[PDB]
Amino acid sequence: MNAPDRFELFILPDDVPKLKITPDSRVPNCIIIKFEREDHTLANLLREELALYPDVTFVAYKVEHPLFANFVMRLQTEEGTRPKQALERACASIINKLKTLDHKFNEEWNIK
Amino acid sequence: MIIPVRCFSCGKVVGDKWDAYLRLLEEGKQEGDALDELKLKRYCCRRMVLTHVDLIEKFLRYNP
Amino acid sequence: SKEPKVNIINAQDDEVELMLSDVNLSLANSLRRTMLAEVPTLAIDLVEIKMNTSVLADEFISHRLGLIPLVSEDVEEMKYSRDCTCEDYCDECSVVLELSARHEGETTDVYSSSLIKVSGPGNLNVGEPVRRDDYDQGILLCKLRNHQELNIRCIAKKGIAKEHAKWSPCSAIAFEYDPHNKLKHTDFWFEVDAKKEWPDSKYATWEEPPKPGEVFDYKAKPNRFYMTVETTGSLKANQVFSRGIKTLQEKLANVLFELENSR
Amino acid sequence: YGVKYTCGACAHNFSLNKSDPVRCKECGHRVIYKARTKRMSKFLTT
Ligand SMILES: [Zn+2]
Ligand SMILES: [Zn+2]
Ligand SMILES: [Zn+2]
Repeated sequence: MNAPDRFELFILPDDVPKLKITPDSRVPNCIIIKFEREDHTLANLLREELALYPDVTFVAYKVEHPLFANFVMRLQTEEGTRPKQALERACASIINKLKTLDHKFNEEWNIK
Repeated sequence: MIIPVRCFSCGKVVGDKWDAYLRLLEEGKQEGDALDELKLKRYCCRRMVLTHVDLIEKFLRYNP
Repeated sequence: SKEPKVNIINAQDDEVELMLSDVNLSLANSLRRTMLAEVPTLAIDLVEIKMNTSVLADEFISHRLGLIPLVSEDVEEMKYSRDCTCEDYCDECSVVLELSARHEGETTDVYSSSLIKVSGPGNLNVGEPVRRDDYDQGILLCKLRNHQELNIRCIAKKGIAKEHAKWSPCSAIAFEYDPHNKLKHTDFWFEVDAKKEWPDSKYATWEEPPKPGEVFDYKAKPNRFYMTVETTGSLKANQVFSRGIKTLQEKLANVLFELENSR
Repeated sequence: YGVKYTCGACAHNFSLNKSDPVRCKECGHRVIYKARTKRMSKFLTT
């Protein structure tokens, strides 16, 4: 009756970006990234793999409001080091970890 | 009112287990065990059939 | 071998118990829900009822069929009819099925086996009423009396558990870690003795007890996780893990693509 | 071929209009349902 159409939790509508990055004035070298159409599934995963990279000085996230499947992530790192890269790497590291996993899950499997 | 495809609680199918159940009753005289063997472990999927009230039977005795 | 490691446990056709070690909890949980909610499947979405003398109403039946598990082997090579440049739907983007059931023998039953697959498969095992039943006719839809008819026509589509529950192939998933509360990420309730009043979990048999003389290890983090992935059929439990890893990747892909588009 | 109303008892497809009585081709029983549509109906599983 008043509930949106289910498929609005992942499909982006007419000109709208998945990612929105804003600079932080509060402190030097900091940003707040607005993620569209997402949740804890992908969020918490990025947050985690950042406290592994001892080059990240800060990494938190939050859900503005539960009705809308979105979330803001605020990250702050050391001097002259762009977070995006550490995000790429650790994200790639996930894929590598997963590439390995996949493989390691295939050989393991085969022995049945 | 007929059996519920997939259990609300967890999701596991439960459509097939109907005829199977009503038989393991009539003859083999089981409950707990029948279920256990039907592969219905945890109470979540479990409660669905054992709590199902097949109304459809009386309805079917109706004309159109 | 090295960094992350897999350790499959007892696995069958409708389950895959297993141990995932050398990984952060964060990522286990992440993967957890991805199977539960974001794995492509295939369920009926549009129903063009032609005749129905059943005691059940139209949309009552429509619901039922939505949950029934269909094949999804080559499910990955299809597009949503909405994205398909064909007005509405077609073989190149949808799968149509028929169903007619007339009551003649003055209680006639309607099992899922009576469904044909009139539309074009694009030549790939998929869109088939997954039967694992011994005889060949899983999930008895309904019964009917004397002169009651029933003519349907189903159309199936892709979709995921997010869009609707009628999709997800998971259906319950076990998850536990550190059965003997050593990391103390919990404070057990009790009246006198915790150990005796609190049931030992069947997973407690794969790890050594605490052992008192040892002080509290603190720098330790949640490593090794005992799971279990139940399946309903449609996709082999293994793919139901791979595709997840992959869908997650596909997401992770655009996460890297969209990224560039912001550079 | 073709049908308008049916009877609660002698399920016989009828068809009528004003003053042409309100009974059936046998059974007096003046019930009568107004039979399905031709254009198939599409439903949602929600
Ligand atoms: Zn259940
Ligand atoms: Zn289409
Ligand atoms: Zn009559």
